[PDB]
Amino acid sequence: QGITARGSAEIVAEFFSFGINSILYQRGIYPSETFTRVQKYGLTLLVTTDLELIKYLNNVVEQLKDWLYKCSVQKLVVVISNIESGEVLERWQFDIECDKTAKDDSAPREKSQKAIQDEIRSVIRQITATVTFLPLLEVSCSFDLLIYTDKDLVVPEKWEESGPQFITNSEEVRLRSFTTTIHKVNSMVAYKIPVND
Amino acid sequence: CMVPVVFPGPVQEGCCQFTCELLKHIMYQRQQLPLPYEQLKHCQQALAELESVLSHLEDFFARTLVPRVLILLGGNALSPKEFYELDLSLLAPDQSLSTAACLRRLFRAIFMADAFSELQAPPLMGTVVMAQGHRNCGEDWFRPKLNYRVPSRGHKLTVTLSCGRPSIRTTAWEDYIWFQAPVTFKGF
Amino acid sequence: SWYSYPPPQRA
Repeated sequence: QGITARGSAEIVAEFFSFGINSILYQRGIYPSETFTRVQKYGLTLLVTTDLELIKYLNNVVEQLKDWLYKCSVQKLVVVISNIESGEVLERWQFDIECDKTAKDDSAPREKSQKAIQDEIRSVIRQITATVTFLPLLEVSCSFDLLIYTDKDLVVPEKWEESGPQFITNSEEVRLRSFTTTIHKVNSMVAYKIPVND
Repeated sequence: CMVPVVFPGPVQEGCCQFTCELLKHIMYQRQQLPLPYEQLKHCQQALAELESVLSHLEDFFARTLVPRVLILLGGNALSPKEFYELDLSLLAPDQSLSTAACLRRLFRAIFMADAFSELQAPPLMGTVVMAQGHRNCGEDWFRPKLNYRVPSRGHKLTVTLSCGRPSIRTTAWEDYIWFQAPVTFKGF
Repeated sequence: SWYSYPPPQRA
């Protein structure tokens, strides 16, 4: 088949869905029992069975899909915060690069789903690897999703104006990236510099 | 590739834990396990085999200092498809920093080195665990391998641990020999 | 600019 601009936007949107589920699971944002094991990208992953969250993510993912297609979304951020104070403790950032020319493409692009799938699987393994060094979240936390766009006027009303919600004193490590040939997704996670080691 | 971890202070039960968590991590990252070992702790046969290696590692570290560990996948011990080394020789044989804090320093270091970056999925493989220990330490499960030679192909990573100490003898690990798990851990 | 879409409130 190959890669079209719409095919790519679906891949990426869907990646974010699985990416978010894995963060919320691995970081204990929702209890581990509100998650279920499924097969995706050739491995076993955890996705929510919480009905509100399912609905919420379906809505986000459908919107990202639309924005990615139009090259209207540059950053997707998962902000993890102390439920009491609102202090940001951990902040996962995805940067999205777009080939705006892919709209002019007369053929799907040559990259095997397998190839893309190997890339995504590598990125997800990496996300899993973070449990082994991320500072413990030692208070109860919630999450929030932010996006960054250049096209502000066409953002649906349901999306509220926001700050970037940076951590004051942070450490950040770069994760692997993947590419469809049309969208490239860079990842990283930042977190508050620990009190002591 | 060669990964240093330099603990900002002096670091035994620790070293056993570095070794055991590293083993677990490798097993998952190289897809010998479908989910991290500890998520699996809540198909059950292969987990007992790993439990067994892990528990035997614990008895071995009770018996001797362990300067080097090798984790060898596929092929055989002398000729693996791939292998990982943990080099503990520079650690103190005063510690204020916890095991937890040390573990995350080690694991941050391996992550930042982009270890386990293979794109192609590998097959299920047999994993051999080896470690050096004193010739006289009394080990009865791991088997002595007086003629072992570290493999010259298949190297993936070495993690070298130190903690800012200066001068140990050129002949420090003299009476130390390779021991080798008598059982293989099989990917699933 | 930055925009936020808040997750379901929890009880």
